[PDB]
Amino acid sequence: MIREERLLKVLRAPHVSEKASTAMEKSNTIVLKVAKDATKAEIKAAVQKLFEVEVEVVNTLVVKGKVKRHGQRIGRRSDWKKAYVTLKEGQNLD
Amino acid sequence: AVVKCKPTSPGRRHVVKVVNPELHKGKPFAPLLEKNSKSGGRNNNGRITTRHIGGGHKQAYRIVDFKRNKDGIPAVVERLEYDPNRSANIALVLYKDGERRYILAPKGLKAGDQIQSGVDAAIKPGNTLPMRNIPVGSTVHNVEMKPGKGGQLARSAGTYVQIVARDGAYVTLRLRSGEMRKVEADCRATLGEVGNAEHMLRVLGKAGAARWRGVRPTVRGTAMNPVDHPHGGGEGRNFGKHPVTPWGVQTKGKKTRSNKRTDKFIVRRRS
Amino acid sequence: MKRTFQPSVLKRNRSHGFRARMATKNGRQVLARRRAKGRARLTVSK
Amino acid sequence: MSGKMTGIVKWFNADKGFGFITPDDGS
RNA sequence: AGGACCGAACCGACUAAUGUUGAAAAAUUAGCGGAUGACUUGUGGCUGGGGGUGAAAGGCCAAUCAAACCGGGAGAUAGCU
RNA sequence: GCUCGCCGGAAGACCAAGGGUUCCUGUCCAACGUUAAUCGGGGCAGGGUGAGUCGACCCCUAAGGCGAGGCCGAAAGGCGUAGUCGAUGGGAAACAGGUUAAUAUUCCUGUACUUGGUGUUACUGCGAAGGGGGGACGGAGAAGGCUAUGUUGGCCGGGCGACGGUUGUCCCGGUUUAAGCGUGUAGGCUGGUUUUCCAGGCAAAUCCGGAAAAUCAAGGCUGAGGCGUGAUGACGAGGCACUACGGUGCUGAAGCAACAAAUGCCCUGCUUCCAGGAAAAGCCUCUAAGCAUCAGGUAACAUCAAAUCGUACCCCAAACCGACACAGGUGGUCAGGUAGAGAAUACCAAGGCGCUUGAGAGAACUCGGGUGAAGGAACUAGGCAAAAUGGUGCCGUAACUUCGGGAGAAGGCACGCUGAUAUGUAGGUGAGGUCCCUCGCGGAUGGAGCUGAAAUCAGUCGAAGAUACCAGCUGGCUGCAACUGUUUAUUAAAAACACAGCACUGUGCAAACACGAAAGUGGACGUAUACGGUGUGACGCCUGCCCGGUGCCGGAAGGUUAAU
Ligand SMILES: [Mg+2]
Ligand SMILES: [Mg+2]
Ligand SMILES: [Mg+2]
Ligand SMILES: [Mg+2]
Ligand SMILES: [Mg+2]
Ligand SMILES: [Mg+2]
Ligand SMILES: [Mg+2]
Ligand SMILES: [Mg+2]
Ligand SMILES: [Mg+2]
Ligand SMILES: [Mg+2]
Ligand SMILES: [Mg+2]
Ligand SMILES: [Mg+2]
Ligand SMILES: [Mg+2]
Ligand SMILES: [Mg+2]
Ligand SMILES: [Mg+2]
Ligand SMILES: [Mg+2]
Ligand SMILES: [Mg+2]
Ligand SMILES: [Mg+2]
Ligand SMILES: [Mg+2]
Ligand SMILES: [Mg+2]
Ligand SMILES: [Mg+2]
Ligand SMILES: [Mg+2]
Ligand SMILES: [Mg+2]
Ligand SMILES: [Mg+2]
Ligand SMILES: [Mg+2]
Ligand SMILES: [Mg+2]
Ligand SMILES: [Mg+2]
Ligand SMILES: [Mg+2]
Ligand SMILES: [Mg+2]
Ligand SMILES: [Mg+2]
Ligand SMILES: [Mg+2]
Ligand SMILES: [Mg+2]
Ligand SMILES: [Mg+2]
Ligand SMILES: [Mg+2]
Ligand SMILES: [Mg+2]
Ligand SMILES: [Mg+2]
Ligand SMILES: [Mg+2]
Ligand SMILES: [Mg+2]
Ligand SMILES: [Mg+2]
Ligand SMILES: [Mg+2]
Ligand SMILES: [Mg+2]
Ligand SMILES: [Mg+2]
Ligand SMILES: [Mg+2]
Ligand SMILES: [Mg+2]
Ligand SMILES: [Mg+2]
Ligand SMILES: [Mg+2]
Ligand SMILES: [Mg+2]
Ligand SMILES: [Mg+2]
Ligand SMILES: [Mg+2]
Ligand SMILES: [Mg+2]
Ligand SMILES: [Mg+2]
Ligand SMILES: [Mg+2]
Ligand SMILES: [Mg+2]
Ligand SMILES: [Mg+2]
Ligand SMILES: [Mg+2]
Ligand SMILES: [Mg+2]
Ligand SMILES: [Mg+2]
Ligand SMILES: [Mg+2]
Ligand SMILES: [Mg+2]
Ligand SMILES: [Mg+2]
Ligand SMILES: [Mg+2]
Ligand SMILES: [Mg+2]
Ligand SMILES: [Mg+2]
Ligand SMILES: [Mg+2]
Ligand SMILES: [Mg+2]
Ligand SMILES: [Mg+2]
Ligand SMILES: [Mg+2]
Repeated sequence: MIREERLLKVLRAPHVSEKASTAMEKSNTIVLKVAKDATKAEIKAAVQKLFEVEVEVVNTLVVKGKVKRHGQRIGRRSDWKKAYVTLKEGQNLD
Repeated sequence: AVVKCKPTSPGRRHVVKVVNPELHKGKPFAPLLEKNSKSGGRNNNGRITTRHIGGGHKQAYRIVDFKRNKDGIPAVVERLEYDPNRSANIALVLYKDGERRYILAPKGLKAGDQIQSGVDAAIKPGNTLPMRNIPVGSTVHNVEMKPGKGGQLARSAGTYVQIVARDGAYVTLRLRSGEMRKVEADCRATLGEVGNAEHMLRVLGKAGAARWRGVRPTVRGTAMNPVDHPHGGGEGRNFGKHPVTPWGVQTKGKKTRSNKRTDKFIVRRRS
Repeated sequence: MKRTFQPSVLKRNRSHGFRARMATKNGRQVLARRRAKGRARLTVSK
Repeated sequence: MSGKMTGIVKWFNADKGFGFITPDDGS
């Protein structure tokens, strides 16, 4: 059992998108921005405890950060991690 | 059997094959094989120590009994095989207790003969017994220099050594080079000449047949520049100097033996 | 024509990388020179 | 705009493109 | 069968023209040689500078080689401009 | 949007390497883009990469690297044992369909599969850092069996023709379907089985190997493809409807056969040759100490787990290496039609492009080409360059020769189309049908149907029938080098180098020699029929005289002669 403090530090934010709204309405799948070191079991435990909802499976991907230029000085945004969390049928989430 | 090839192409114009139909047309005995990785004539420093070596066909090593320690136990000869590692053919023998080994094939040896090492061995071509038990005047091969070290003399395709004398602990040998050498009388030796005597009767015909054998081409020294070789240079073909190595050592005639440890074992030099 | 730089990250890092510099004595003196000069990229290694 | 590399080492001549337009007549 | 033959891929580079502040710091076009072999190619590895390697042209060793490159002795010396 | 043109063994598609957001959408046009730009791989903002089966990671090792101790070395450090790294190679498993502006073998639907776990039940010799097997391997060649795929017919749907004709021997399109599971085929290999014994495999062994004896000829292993299922499904031309004209929803016919056929598969096969063709683990098995009724073992079932990283995009290129949006370079995979020997070449399909300045004019001159009176190398250093020859089949073919060649010598004839032989032949394929059977993916017979050269004869057209592209100029004398090869990346491809061969000479093994202050290593896990060096350079006839000089070898009586 993963401890609740880590499970509270795993999830960062929900990801709003046209693809996220599509997966939410068709496959009943939410799209989350998670901590970068978070694994699939930590995500499934966090969603099953902090949201009280039944998780079927978790797919993850790492988003590479973009290279931006503030004025003319170059810079690079952070790599962040994205999770497609497929809920079981009948389950609902805000 | 030497076979002159018909000149259907240059490179087949001058080829003489050495065809032996008794050799096994199959894979060798797998437990007695091991890997033989090529070197290119390069040492652990990566530098070329001996030149003109490189390339050639991949070769597996055949573990050959030179020490020949299975005393008393007779062995029948199973089949004759090709060895790429050496000029002589090898014989796969089967001892009575179920052990298989490779030996050097003697001249008249064929599949089905019986051999036996040891002191009580008979005197026929193939047996291995100490030279205090071997009669003076016989031709032996696979000769040890030290007892139990393994045979080191007369291993090439057609060689043999005569036993010309014996004075107690030593026997005197007539090596194939003509040198007369003392060896302890407890060293093992194997009766008869080594097999493939017509190996030297082959002609490679073309350059690729040496590149198959890993012999890179030899650039003669006067075709170079003086920075490369002492012979190099000239505004034409000029060689107004004594023949030397690439390192300036006389080659035509100059002796190079500097072993004062083994001079007591040398009766007469070659000549 | 075939030019002299044909990149390969494995060969780049095995030849000029950090561990290859830290392996030998003279390579460690290279990293000490670049730190004294204040290099941002101390080696090839990303 | 970051427009260097114009006359830096004039590699223009570091090219040192073969001269001696086959004129060894001046010997 | 063949370091066999003709001939694409592929490797090479014999001739001519163009181009020569080029399309290109050696190429294009039309022809050309080898093309189952001493072939060619991918990846990785090894050999280090008076040293390597070299089917040997003083060839090649990062567009640099009758002794690489970088830093240092070093503001070498220069009866020379 | 309609036409035109180009590639099409690529100028199409998929990747690796490499790059690293160039991907998609909205918006902008200052700069960049060799012009303008509303456009963009440009600026700005947002979005986008979903895996138990793909790959990496991981297990395993090669070359090689590092290297506890160790040996060696002024120091630094060098080499290297046990080990440990190191892929480019070995090792478990997923397919089809659908969908997004952008991902999919990753999502969804369907149908599977693998390896580990724990826990049940039955059964009961388990056990390795060790032994054995296997993994496990070359080149070339020959067919045979297939499939991918294509063509034609049938079938279904639609059409009846802008200009003569077109209800037909007419036109267009479609006719797709996987992994898996079952079957074990063409075909390849192999003698099986039982018992006894045994100086071997470091000890052991029931394993392997080897001796015996008896019995049975017929069992086993491997194995493309096919067939069945998967699949009453999915897909599907089209319709039916809404329609932001983009699309979304619903419905949905036929979905067969023959022939040809690979460079792909059986094939890691078979035959054959000499130059004699990785390793280790996984896997199978054997026992050792040990464990003694416990552990563990396999068999079924249930359940759980299969993490992490990559996944966008270009990838013969405007995104990589070339300073450029550079006519260069870059490894793997796929390989449609007609003609054709062909992956050449010509025209096309799928698909992708028209190469980021145009518009005129129609001078000299230059570039790349076309044709040319008469002559035909008179040009020129020189037939440089051009032009010409060019295919298949048959006839025929010299000197010389190492008897192989020369030789495609040279030179010449035929070549289209239509009809007949024969409404399409020989040949190939092979059905129905019938018979037999140890019964099946069977064996005969049988010839339907399909496919289909080549030849002769007759006729006919044109100036011309290898009609285009493609595609040898030939011969004579002679120098050099035997040949194939190699070489001055970037002015020299040659008579230069190499070569097989020959000779001399050194070398007896802790070999000579070479790299190394050394240890060591190569030579070589080789042993004088071997290795090194030197010169010559196939083959044929040959290789003559000189040892005075310079070298080298041998000598050791005398002279001279160092340190001491
Ligand atoms: Mg999933
Ligand atoms: Mg992933
Ligand atoms: Mg040599
Ligand atoms: Mg030679
Ligand atoms: Mg030579
Ligand atoms: Mg020269
Ligand atoms: Mg010299
Ligand atoms: Mg001269
Ligand atoms: Mg002279
Ligand atoms: Mg050839
Ligand atoms: Mg050819
Ligand atoms: Mg060309
Ligand atoms: Mg010179
Ligand atoms: Mg250079
Ligand atoms: Mg130097
Ligand atoms: Mg110097
Ligand atoms: Mg000074
Ligand atoms: Mg100065
Ligand atoms: Mg258009
Ligand atoms: Mg075209
Ligand atoms: Mg950008
Ligand atoms: Mg775009
Ligand atoms: Mg845009
Ligand atoms: Mg404007
Ligand atoms: Mg502009
Ligand atoms: Mg942009
Ligand atoms: Mg190693
Ligand atoms: Mg070491
Ligand atoms: Mg140590
Ligand atoms: Mg390992
Ligand atoms: Mg690999
Ligand atoms: Mg692996
Ligand atoms: Mg895409
Ligand atoms: Mg084994
Ligand atoms: Mg092979
Ligand atoms: Mg078929
Ligand atoms: Mg009409
Ligand atoms: Mg009409
Ligand atoms: Mg049709
Ligand atoms: Mg099936
Ligand atoms: Mg992709
Ligand atoms: Mg492309
Ligand atoms: Mg452009
Ligand atoms: Mg380009
Ligand atoms: Mg074609
Ligand atoms: Mg083509
Ligand atoms: Mg004009
Ligand atoms: Mg013309
Ligand atoms: Mg004329
Ligand atoms: Mg005329
Ligand atoms: Mg004239
Ligand atoms: Mg004249
Ligand atoms: Mg010409
Ligand atoms: Mg022409
Ligand atoms: Mg006819
Ligand atoms: Mg003359
Ligand atoms: Mg020649
Ligand atoms: Mg040639
Ligand atoms: Mg070259
Ligand atoms: Mg040149
Ligand atoms: Mg040239
Ligand atoms: Mg040694
Ligand atoms: Mg010569
Ligand atoms: Mg002479
Ligand atoms: Mg003399
Ligand atoms: Mg002397
Ligand atoms: Mg003296």
